[PDB]
Amino acid sequence: QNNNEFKIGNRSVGYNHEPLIICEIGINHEGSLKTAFEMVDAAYNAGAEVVKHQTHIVEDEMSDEAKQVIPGNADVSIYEIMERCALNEEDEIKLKEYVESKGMIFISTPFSRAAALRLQRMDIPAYKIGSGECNNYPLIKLVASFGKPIILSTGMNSIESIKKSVEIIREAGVPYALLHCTNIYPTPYEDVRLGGMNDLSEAFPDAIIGLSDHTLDNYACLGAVALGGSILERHFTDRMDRPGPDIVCSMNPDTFKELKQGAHALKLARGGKKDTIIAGEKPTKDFAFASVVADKDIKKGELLSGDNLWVKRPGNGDFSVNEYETLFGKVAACNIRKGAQIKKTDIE
Amino acid sequence: QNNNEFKIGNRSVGYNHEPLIICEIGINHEGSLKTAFEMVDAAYNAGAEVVKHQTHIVEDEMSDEAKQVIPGNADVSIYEIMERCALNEEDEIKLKEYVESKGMIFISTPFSRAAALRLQRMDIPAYKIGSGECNNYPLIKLVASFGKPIILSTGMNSIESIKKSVEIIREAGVPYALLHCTNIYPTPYEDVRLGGMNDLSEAFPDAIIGLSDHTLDNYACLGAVALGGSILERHFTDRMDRPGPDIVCSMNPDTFKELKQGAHALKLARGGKKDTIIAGEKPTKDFAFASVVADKDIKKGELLSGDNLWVKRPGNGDFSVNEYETLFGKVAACNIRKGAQIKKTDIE
Ligand SMILES: CC(O)N[C@H](CO)[C@@H](O)[C@H](O)[C@H](O)CO
Ligand SMILES: CC(O)N[C@H](CO)[C@@H](O)[C@H](O)[C@H](O)CO
Ligand SMILES: [Mn+2]
Ligand SMILES: [Mn+2]
Repeated sequence: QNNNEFKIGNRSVGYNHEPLIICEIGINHEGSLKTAFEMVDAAYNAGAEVVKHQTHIVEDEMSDEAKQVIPGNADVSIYEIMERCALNEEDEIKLKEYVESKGMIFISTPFSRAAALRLQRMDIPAYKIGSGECNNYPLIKLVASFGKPIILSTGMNSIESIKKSVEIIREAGVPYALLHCTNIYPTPYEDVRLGGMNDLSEAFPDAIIGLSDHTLDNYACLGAVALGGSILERHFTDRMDRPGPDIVCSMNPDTFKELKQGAHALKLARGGKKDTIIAGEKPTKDFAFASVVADKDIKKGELLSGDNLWVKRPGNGDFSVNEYETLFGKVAACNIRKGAQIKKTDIE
Repeated sequence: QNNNEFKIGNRSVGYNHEPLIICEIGINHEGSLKTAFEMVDAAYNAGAEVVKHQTHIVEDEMSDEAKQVIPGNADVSIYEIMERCALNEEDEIKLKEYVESKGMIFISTPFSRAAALRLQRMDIPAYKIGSGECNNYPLIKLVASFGKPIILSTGMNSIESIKKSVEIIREAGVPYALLHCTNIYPTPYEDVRLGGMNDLSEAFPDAIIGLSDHTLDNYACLGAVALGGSILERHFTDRMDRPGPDIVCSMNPDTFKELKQGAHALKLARGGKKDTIIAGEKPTKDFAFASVVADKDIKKGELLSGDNLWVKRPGNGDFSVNEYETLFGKVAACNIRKGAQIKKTDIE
């Protein structure tokens, strides 16, 4: 589809590269470092390349009004939830160090100016901007000036709305990705709309395309890889028993491995062209294709026709079924036995 | 993508319909009715809708030359293999009756004129033409005149080659499907080229598009459903222990069920548009979107600016982050407390 690409550290991302799966524990650790470390351990052992976090600083990402609003996947204010799961600066710094001590790449999502500045201090290789901030241009402008590539989720936003952010990013001069997404926890299959990825790619030809997902399984993501997605994001947990509003739609070690295996197979199987000639098929063609044979005994001098000629496998005869009709009207240069392939020496 | 459709009995096929999985036991029964019945039983219990067979009549589908050619997935002549697995007419008639006694649809693939005529006598609802016969125009012409819809595999053939057959089909006036395919048993992921489906759909806009597959698993087919495939074909067996050249790439009860479940999820998740508004996302938008707040204490009379104004969740403030800049230069109609959302009554 395209050859757009950029790097997240030493990891190349793009259509012509192995798709990247981002394991986001997000707020899954419920504010506990011990839990966060156990989830990072699971991610490592499962074979994860990237672990994404969520950088929350309650007072800077939301005003008092947030103490009165409830998210769709919970029964208490988003403020209460965030004040409960948020890791302070020192703890998040240890989390990043720990992820990296496991040989994995650490990136996070800022939801405020203060968070962006903290992550800049930490010098992460790339910045993820959540669908909720996709239309938060002043914040996008700040992040873009950091000079690192941006992975922008586009849920809850139209192409035109997204256009403004992409313009700010290009202005900044940093490479970027666009992840189609639907922000319902969990998300039903009917709301996914994989076609949205093509809408994004056609609208922004220089963008790396992927999918951020919240369904209950891997189907959406596998479908995204088949469509050309280069980046895949699903929340992640060490085990599905855990409490938390995003746990239900999270993938675990076993499911991650399945997504990774399926992503590899689909990276290989996708795209290509119908007319491409595949050498491996030759022995099949040589026996399956039909050649022109005699449908009846034909005496020398008699005319060949669609009545005394037919076609049968294999494809080694002097005349291929594609040439069947060109033989009509020709003259038998000798007696032709029924069932025999028609050879060049059989006609005048 | 399109609304093309047609029926195989009472089963509607097309992009806007549940994708159809064709379980082809083909030659998997190794010529044994008992084995064929056991495989049909497995297909039934697994939840299969269609069972496809292969109608072989050795003397009519191939000349003596075939006794000297070996297929890629075997070590004996294709003639020997077919003479070994071929079911005579009476037995195949019992097979069709048995499939139907299980409430499933029976269709088959003819490889000769005699086979086509036998299946016409049996009055099957639709005809499958294998990739090997995709370029066998005289045979396609015969089948098309039967007045039933055609499912045409297109492996080993270019778009131009396929063009001739599609023309013959349209001429005949029957609806048809085009299954992208690669004929190597088994087929590696890299040879699949799912993009071939789009090449087929763009070249033949009135065709129902699907995929016939020979890889070792469901990934290719699941990818095809994500791309818009309406028909999926994989060889089928009751168990992977069975002997036979096509067994290795066949799906079994458990894998069929997986393909069927994944096909359903992907039918729901595919297509759609990026700009489509999803009601379920509203509660997320209401809390995640940012509103303009005061970044500092602003005294009445003072001018609002990008220095004393900022943005924070939630999205219920009088001014959305999208309107952030329009507030620049405005005059505070009263003292504005730091951290408070900017309201319409705060400016002159
Ligand atoms: C919109 C947003 O910030 N979503 C994030 C990332 O997907 C979620 O983790 C929410 O913070 C969470 O669902 C709130 O309960
Ligand atoms: C080309 C062809 O006829 N292929 C059929 C259907 O895919 C196969 O079943 C072969 O008859 C088989 O692989 C021969 O060994
Ligand atoms: Mn998410
Ligand atoms: Mn096949």
